[PDB]
Amino acid sequence: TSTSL
Amino acid sequence: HFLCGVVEGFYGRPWVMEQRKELFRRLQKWELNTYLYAPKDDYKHRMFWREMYSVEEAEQLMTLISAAREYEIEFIYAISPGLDITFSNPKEVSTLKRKLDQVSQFGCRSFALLFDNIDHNMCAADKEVFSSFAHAQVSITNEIYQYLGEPETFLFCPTEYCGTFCYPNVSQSPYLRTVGEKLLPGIEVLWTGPKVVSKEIPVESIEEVSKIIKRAPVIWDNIHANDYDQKRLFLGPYKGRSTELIPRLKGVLTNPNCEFEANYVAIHTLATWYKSNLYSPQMALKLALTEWLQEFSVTLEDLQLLADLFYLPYEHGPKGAQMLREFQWLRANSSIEEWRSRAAKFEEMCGLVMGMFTRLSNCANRTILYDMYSYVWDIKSIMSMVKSFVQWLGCRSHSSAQFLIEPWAFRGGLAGEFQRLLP
Amino acid sequence: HFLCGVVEGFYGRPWVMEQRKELFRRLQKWELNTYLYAPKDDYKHRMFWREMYSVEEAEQLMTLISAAREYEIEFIYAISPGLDITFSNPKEVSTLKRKLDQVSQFGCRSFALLFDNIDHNMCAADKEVFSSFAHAQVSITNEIYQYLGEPETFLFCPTEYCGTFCYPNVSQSPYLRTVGEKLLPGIEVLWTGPKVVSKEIPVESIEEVSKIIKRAPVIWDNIHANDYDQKRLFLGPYKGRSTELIPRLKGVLTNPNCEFEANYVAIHTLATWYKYSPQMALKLALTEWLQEFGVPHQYSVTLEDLQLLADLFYLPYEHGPKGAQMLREFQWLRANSSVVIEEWRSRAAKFEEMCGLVMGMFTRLSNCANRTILYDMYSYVWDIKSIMSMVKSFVQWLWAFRGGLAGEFQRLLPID
Ligand SMILES: *[C@@H]1O[C@H](CO)[C@@H](O)[C@H](O)[C@H]1NC(C)=O
Ligand SMILES: *[C@@H]1O[C@H](CO)[C@@H](O)[C@H](O)[C@H]1NC(C)=O
Repeated sequence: TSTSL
Repeated sequence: HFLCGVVEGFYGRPWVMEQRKELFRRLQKWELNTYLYAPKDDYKHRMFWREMYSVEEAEQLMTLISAAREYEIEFIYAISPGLDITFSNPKEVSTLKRKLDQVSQFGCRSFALLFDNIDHNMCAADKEVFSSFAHAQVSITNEIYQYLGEPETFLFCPTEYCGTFCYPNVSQSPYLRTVGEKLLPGIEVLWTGPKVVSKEIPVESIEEVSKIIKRAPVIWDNIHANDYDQKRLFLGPYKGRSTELIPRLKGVLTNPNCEFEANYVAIHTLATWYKSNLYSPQMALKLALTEWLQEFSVTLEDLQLLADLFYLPYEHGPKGAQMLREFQWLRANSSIEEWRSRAAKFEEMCGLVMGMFTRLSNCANRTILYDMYSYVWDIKSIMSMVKSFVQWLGCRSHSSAQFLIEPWAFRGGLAGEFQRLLP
Repeated sequence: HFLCGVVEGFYGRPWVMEQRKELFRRLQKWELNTYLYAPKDDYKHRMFWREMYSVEEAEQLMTLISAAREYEIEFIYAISPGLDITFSNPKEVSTLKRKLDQVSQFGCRSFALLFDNIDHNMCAADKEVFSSFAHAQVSITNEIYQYLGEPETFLFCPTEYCGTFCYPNVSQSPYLRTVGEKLLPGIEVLWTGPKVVSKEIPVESIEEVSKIIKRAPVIWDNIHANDYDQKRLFLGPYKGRSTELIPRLKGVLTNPNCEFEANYVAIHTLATWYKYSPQMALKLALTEWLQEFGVPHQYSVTLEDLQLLADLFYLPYEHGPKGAQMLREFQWLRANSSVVIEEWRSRAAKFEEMCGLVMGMFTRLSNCANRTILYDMYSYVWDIKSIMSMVKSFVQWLWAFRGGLAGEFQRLLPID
């Protein structure tokens, strides 16, 4: 995953 | 009109206007056509996407879009509402247009909507008006596409944007199925390879993708991206991408190292392979490094070594890999007499790294030094500890003084300590 | 008077002019007085030290020195020539004076000569003219002192600038004895303590060093310096220096993190010490810092977060309590993974919430309005965030090219 939240 | 160049699309300190001018001037020297503005942590691009540019921010963007035309680089402006947009609510839709309107009036003809890396489900409100998640995005992407008078280039980055990320596979994915069929023929689709950071892009994988997307997709290429590992930098050649791909793709935009001046080799080698439609990585590199050397006191050998020490996310260079085998051999076979012989030549290979650091630091192009400083410093001090260790292993038949006689002996801070506990 | 402030004295990217001016505002605000301009990789300071400032550089530098005076901060200009300078050659010596003069006409009235981290021995030409190494430096320092009209602040920095660097020990050192005896009564001597990065600077060590250089030293403090490790940042309080060092010293000048904005705790608390409990000074410093992080203005980050940041990136010999604690808890879990009584499930839970708080810290920090501060700390906060994520999920299970090449050698060294 590259990122989030 | 096939799209090739840079996306400034990483997490972190974004580039400043002056760096992006020099970027345009470079894209032109080497015949690339495009620049996608999408830096994750320029707050108005993503975190506060609804907010309009202030007065002085506007002055900047316009002067930017200018120098783009002045160099005839095409400038695509991205926006990322993914995090918290409500797709069904019309005030939400309208703020997006008002924002896209503001930038349209800066001189901007080309646009993009990105939807990478968002929580995959919706709000209570959205799950009514819309069947699936993929429905919502395409509805807004289309709607927007219309509004802007259906612009010349216009990209869409899907939530599922690489092979790994497709549920359950590429071929029979509800999300991917929906996009190919519903999203407008004039809208391009960004794709990143089999993985987020693809080692290689098989021609069969992209042919495969073109299946479900119903288009030749645009590659967001993460080959030289370094935003995900503090210690890592990528001065290797554009590689693992078959020359045979140019026919089958609408474009490739390279998402490169955060450190601007490190990106010479990454963009050059992209540019040489843009031509040629085999193509040779080993040779493109040799070309880039000789041309690069003109900017900097440092020898070509130094740069050859430097690129070898920071090569590619799956591959070290020749000199770097060789140093690794050599130290691996030496550490393994302790105690007829090839060891002393090889430890001597290894202690010399280390000295050539110290040498490369000395010459870089005495050099005249300080913008280049500073961008890479902390990377070269790290490698030099590590080799210097490695060299000093090999000596210790060797001067050991006549001593049993243990390997410590200062906190740059115990590295990494807290993060380092947590890491050494994982397998 | 006693010198307390900052030395910009590290390897790497030097601070820019718009940053240094901001430094000046804050030194004044916090009632500190001095700024030692020594940035190792700002060429013309060390590397091309002979070369004089251009038309445009001259304008930039002057504007800066103006701002020092405007803010009642003493500006000391340092030069590090001892790399390849020939001591006896008058071409060099006259090239030094001419360099110094030029900044003098920039408005500058205080100076330093730095001889740190340079080969112990001279060329034959100078092996002739001067008796020992010490003798050579003393001789030239003294001259440039008089040449400039013996000014109010003049600093000299030894090659044996710390305890461990002294031959063979501090008290009986050839080099220190020659500096102490023969360097002019009016010049001050820089000193970093027991080690390059001194964990403590105890009183007796200062009595020991003062005796052989026959003056009170100026501490060049590296407690917060971070130029020597890519993954390290120090946001803990000034610690390990007794306030009874003050009577025994001419100054403390702190050589702080490379990322400008990360120096808020490090400078605030040094000030606090200058007027002591490290824990209380951190609380004072973090509380004031919090105000610099906003939410951006919109026409459509908590104190507990800062404390978690500081604890995670604390001091070079010690983690902050929250940091140390998570590290403790993870070690206990990792040890008793065999046990799947189950107090473990109860503890894995509170650990996962601790990990949770690291993510939360990063998310909020990334929304804040002050992007100068965010950018300066980005890659550090990102790194701790990625690792705690992997630690969280590995804890629940109960990167091969990570660090690149450097990382791969580092895992083969055994000191790791
Ligand atoms: C995911 O990862 C890359 C590399 O870390 C990051 O630069 C990029 O912004 C994210 N999104 C896409 C489409 O690559
Ligand atoms: C030696 O060490 C510090 C920390 O690496 C470095 O910044 C400084 O320039 C050098 N000199 C002195 C006097 O500390």
